[PDB]
Amino acid sequence: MAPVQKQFREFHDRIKLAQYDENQTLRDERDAVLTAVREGLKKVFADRGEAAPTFTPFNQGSYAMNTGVKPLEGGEYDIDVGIILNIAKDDHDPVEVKKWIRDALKDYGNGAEIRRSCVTVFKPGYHVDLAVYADPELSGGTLCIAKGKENSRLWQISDPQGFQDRIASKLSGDDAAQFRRCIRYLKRWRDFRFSSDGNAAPLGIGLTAAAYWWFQVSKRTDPVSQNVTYDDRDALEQFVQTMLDNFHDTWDSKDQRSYPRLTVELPVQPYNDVFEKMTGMQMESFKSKLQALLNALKTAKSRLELHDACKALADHFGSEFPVPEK
Ligand SMILES: O=c1ccn([C@@H]2O[C@H](COP(=O)(O)OP(=O)(O)OP(=O)(O)O)[C@@H](O)[C@H]2O)c(=O)[nH]1
Ligand SMILES: O=c1ccn([C@@H]2O[C@H](COP(=O)(O)OP(=O)(O)OP(=O)(O)O)[C@@H](O)[C@H]2O)c(=O)[nH]1
Repeated sequence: MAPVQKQFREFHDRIKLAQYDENQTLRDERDAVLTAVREGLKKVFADRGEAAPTFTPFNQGSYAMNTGVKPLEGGEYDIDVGIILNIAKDDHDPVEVKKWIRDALKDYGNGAEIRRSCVTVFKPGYHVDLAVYADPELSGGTLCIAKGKENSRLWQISDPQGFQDRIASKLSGDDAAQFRRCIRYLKRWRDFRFSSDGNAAPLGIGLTAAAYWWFQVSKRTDPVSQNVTYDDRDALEQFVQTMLDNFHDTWDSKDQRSYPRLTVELPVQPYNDVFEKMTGMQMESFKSKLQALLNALKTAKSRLELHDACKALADHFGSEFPVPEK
């Protein structure tokens, strides 16, 4: 077993959050927001003179892909759900349709809010982000998400279940488990070292897509027993170095200088750069902290003392990274 593998697996155990199918609590919080939309829509459509539209819900995001992490103390769960309304996208404005859902949830928890890509409702210790889609069968065979706010706004081609399939299918078995561990590690790093400025933080979706493009398994197969051991430290070092290698200096005509930018395309529609909202200064800070993480992964490998190796990693992963006593 590689040095520090035991402590990576212990760290993983402490940061992992059980996915929808293994987590009764998340399923119940999800279903309650779903019920409140159904109840809420009757009331919105009472002023319309016809039944509220039917919708089909589906799991989205980290809790659907088994890449979920516990928030830091006083952080929030992010429950992602898709609802496909039984409507023709050409019959309705996307902000109009998001309004139905916001107004539906006006009286649920602390409030409801139309965002660029979802309706978000707030409750004690978590939010539910509802992605709102039109019916493909009524919309010319495309699944489209309702994009835009009052301050803008279209039906954008979307493929959340294709993205979910891509993450599930890249690898299998214990290879796929390492891939998922390494996404979770970077999400905890994100939470620990980008707490000062939430806005500057790389999105979980961006770390996940980066892993889809660039993650490689690190394992060894004993030449005697063929017993297999994983090396998460090494897989992370190769992955972080590959991400660093894909930053490009990008000219900014306003500032008259370049900023390093990492472009990470979603591998399904709409194939957008998931990091496009990050500013050049945020990208420079992202790159510098990634390089500092890479340097710690390399220092960990060479330390005489397991204590010193684990301390070097704890400095980037936070208080759940085990540090054995010297
Ligand atoms: O830029 C984006 C963001 C989100 N999405 C779609 O919405 C889903 C929810 O996007 P989230 O931003 O909630 O990401 P996540 O759940 O995968 O990551 P963490 O919260 O664990 O940090 C994503 O998993 C993807 O399907 C996009 O297609 N593009
Ligand atoms: O394709 C997408 C994009 C986003 N989403 C879902 O929408 C959530 C919010 O994504 P938004 O795109 O609505 O955030 P925003 O730009 O409004 O952010 P601020 O104005 O507050 O800075 C994401 O976390 C994800 O759950 C999807 O489900 N699919």
